[PDB]
Amino acid sequence: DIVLTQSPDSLAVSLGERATISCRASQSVSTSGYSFMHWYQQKPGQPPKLLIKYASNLESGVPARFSGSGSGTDFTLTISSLQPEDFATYYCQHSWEMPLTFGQGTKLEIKRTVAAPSVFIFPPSDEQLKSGTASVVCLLNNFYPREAKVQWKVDNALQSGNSQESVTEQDSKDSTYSLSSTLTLSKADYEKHKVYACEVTHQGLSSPVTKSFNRGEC
Amino acid sequence: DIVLTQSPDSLAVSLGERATISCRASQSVSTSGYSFMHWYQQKPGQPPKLLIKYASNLESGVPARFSGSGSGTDFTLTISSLQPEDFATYYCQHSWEMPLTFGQGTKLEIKRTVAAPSVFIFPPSDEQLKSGTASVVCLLNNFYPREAKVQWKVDNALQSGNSQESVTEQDSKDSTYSLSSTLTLSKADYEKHKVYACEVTHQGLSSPVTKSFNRGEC
Amino acid sequence: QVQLVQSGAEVKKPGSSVKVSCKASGYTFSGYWMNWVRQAPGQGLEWIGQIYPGDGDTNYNGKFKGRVTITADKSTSTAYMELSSLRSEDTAVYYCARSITTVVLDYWGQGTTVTVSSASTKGPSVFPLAPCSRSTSESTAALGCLVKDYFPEPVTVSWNSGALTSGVHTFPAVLQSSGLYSLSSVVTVPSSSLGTKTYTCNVDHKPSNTKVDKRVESK
Amino acid sequence: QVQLVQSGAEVKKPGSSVKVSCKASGYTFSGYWMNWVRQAPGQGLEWIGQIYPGDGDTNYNGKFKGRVTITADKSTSTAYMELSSLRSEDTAVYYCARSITTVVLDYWGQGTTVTVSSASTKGPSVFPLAPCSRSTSESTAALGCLVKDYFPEPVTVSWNSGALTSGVHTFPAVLQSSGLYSLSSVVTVPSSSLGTKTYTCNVDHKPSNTKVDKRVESK
Amino acid sequence: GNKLQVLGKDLLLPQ
Amino acid sequence: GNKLQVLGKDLLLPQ
Repeated sequence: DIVLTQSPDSLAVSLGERATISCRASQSVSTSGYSFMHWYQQKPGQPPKLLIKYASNLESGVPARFSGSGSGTDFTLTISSLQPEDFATYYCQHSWEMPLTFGQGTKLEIKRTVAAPSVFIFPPSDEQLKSGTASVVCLLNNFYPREAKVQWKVDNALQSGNSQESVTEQDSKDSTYSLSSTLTLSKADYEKHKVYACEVTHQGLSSPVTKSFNRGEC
Repeated sequence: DIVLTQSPDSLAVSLGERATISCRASQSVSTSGYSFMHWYQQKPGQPPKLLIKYASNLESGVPARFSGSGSGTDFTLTISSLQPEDFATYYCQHSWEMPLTFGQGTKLEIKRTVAAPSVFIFPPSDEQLKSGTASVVCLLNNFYPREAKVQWKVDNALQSGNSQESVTEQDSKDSTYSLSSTLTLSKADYEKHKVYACEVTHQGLSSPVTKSFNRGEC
Repeated sequence: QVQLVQSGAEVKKPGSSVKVSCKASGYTFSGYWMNWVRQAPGQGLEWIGQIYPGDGDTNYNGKFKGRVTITADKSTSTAYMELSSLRSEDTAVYYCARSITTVVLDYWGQGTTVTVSSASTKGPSVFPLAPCSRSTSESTAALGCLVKDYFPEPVTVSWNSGALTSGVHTFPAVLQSSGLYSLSSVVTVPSSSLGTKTYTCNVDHKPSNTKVDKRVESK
Repeated sequence: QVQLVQSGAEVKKPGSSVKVSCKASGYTFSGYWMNWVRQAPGQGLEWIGQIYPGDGDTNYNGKFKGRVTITADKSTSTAYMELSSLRSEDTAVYYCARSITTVVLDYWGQGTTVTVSSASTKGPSVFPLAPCSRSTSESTAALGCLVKDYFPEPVTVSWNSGALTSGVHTFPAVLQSSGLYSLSSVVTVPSSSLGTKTYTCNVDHKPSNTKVDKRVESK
Repeated sequence: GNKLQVLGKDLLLPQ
Repeated sequence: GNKLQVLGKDLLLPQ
């Protein structure tokens, strides 16, 4: 079985600039001057769409800023003058032999200027506490880039293993992200502590921002 | 200086049975009808407590199941009907001359039926691996008696010099022990091998028990 | 006008069998290889096998042989993939895709979500996300709903019956160690009109026929 | 009631000196010999020497002469033991104890731990101990936390903020060749409770003001 | 229609 | 108020 490895896994590039994505095959897929490697583009909620056939032949309707190159084991997809509609995940596919295999995909995202998150904390509702669980939510709104560190503190003890993060896709209008971090505790654990805090570190913040509440005042 | 040698070093006696602890002095410590030998009891976290003065005289408040005897070079502490509170280390002390010296101690523990360990192996966490070290932990839970052999194998190579063991004191409820063995490797060494195993030998097992995992499958 | 239309989302317990359909239109179904390609997070794209509907010839990925059966009905122009002995690693989006003589996949179906889990259908609990107290030093406030412990996907969340869409973030669900999903939906609103304007999240979990409207406010 | 109260734990670097105190009450301090005794692992109990506070007379064990000075302050009924030029092998528990005409030690202080080390204060790193996979076959599972690379002793570990005590084993710390300590704390629980109940270790290292709570589970 | 599937390895030698 | 310490070696004969 042929293994296709793409690089990088993800890439942020500014509008109007040039993106380069690579695919390396575990064996040569070229013979007789033809390379049996193809490129697909996929946007969320949609199937992949064939973009380039035989390493360098653009499909009909693909704009000229797209190109492909390479031979043997190493292939490259290049997009100059990036347009908003170009940001997507790209996959390589060989047609050397059975079975057909695909690269793991490269996600191309929009690089924009740094934007600091707006941070909010939410206590658990009395309704949820009735059922025996406490969810504490920390919201980071409209930030760039994606990298952010959210640290929960409960009476100054640093938490681990009891929170989960979820992140939106890049906003269609401002290209920012938003993120939720949810700390989940038993009601028993929750009632044993007073100060609930989430501390947010991000490139756009000169120093970390902490939002907190005291249990029993909400 | 006088050397006091106690026998045995560790003694396991069933509840309600008799315990006998001996102390041999390197010279006689008896003269004119006096025996200059005394006995102390020590529990963890506490100072020693004087129990018997001049070989056979119980201190006030000491239960009558304690008795001492002997003369010359050989002295005996006997507990006629072991109670749970008698679990302690016992020391003899002479008052023949300066410097005062003590026996090395006899640790008296509760004998119970044989219990095989439950064995568990834990891989290193991804968080620790980030830092350049891998700790692998083997747990032997709730076994009796204390003797147990734990050997580490890495790709079937016996490990030496890279593990440490720690053992609990006898459990107050079920009189068992538990033991941890921790194997510490550099991340570089850890990533060059696949099968991590701890092999446990104990009299309660029909044959040695091995617990293992393969790196990168947790 | 090549169109590939797949059957709907499916939920299965481990050990069961799933059968996805793909209805083709606008080409000679009998003359083109039909492939099965599945997509799960972190697992790229996986080509399951293929069938040539004309004569029923098949080629399978050895990773799946003896566990997947690909079939084709010429009268109904429909291809099928049975994945037997399903396991929690077979949760994925399953696509059908027409390919041509140069072995590229030029037309794709819309995909079929297949969830495999030992969990049972359960509608969400909906809890308010509101600040401990109303701030009067900030010109905006965030409000939200926590949509917790439901199975299977999906749920939909709107605000004010669709009249509030600006500034809404509805996060992707996360799978909890319980086997149930959870997500939050948040919105930013003006402080100056709080306590005169209402903000209500509208949650619909069609698999359990559960709908909840939750009015959110600080107590 | 006779009471001997000693000064608290000491952490010292090699080459330094330490002066341990022993405050006597409940009797006439000047009328009884006050002794000092060392207890280190593997060396049992060792008598260091004694002082008669009435006149300051002393007797020392020759093994300790030239490195220990025993003194007494009649005005505050306090005895002292000063260890000079400390070495790692002076790490031990030190007791004061009153003795009587019959040369038994009838009342003892609570002990003073003296740790001699070149290490510096450092809080632990805490790592989960979780099985590679959650086994089916066994009805009992073990979880734990590895509390690694801290100095000095002690750390405290609890589970579920103190609510879970049954089946917990917190092992004695081991001193690594780095001079830092490490220990693990484990708990055994019903396998059926995994995923439906949370297990969190609570680690406190007061010398470094390090506090962490870690919920432990496999992937 | 057409059943042909051009696979690169089929264009090597020896067959 | 008694400094005496009775040690066995001191009871030996001859003294």
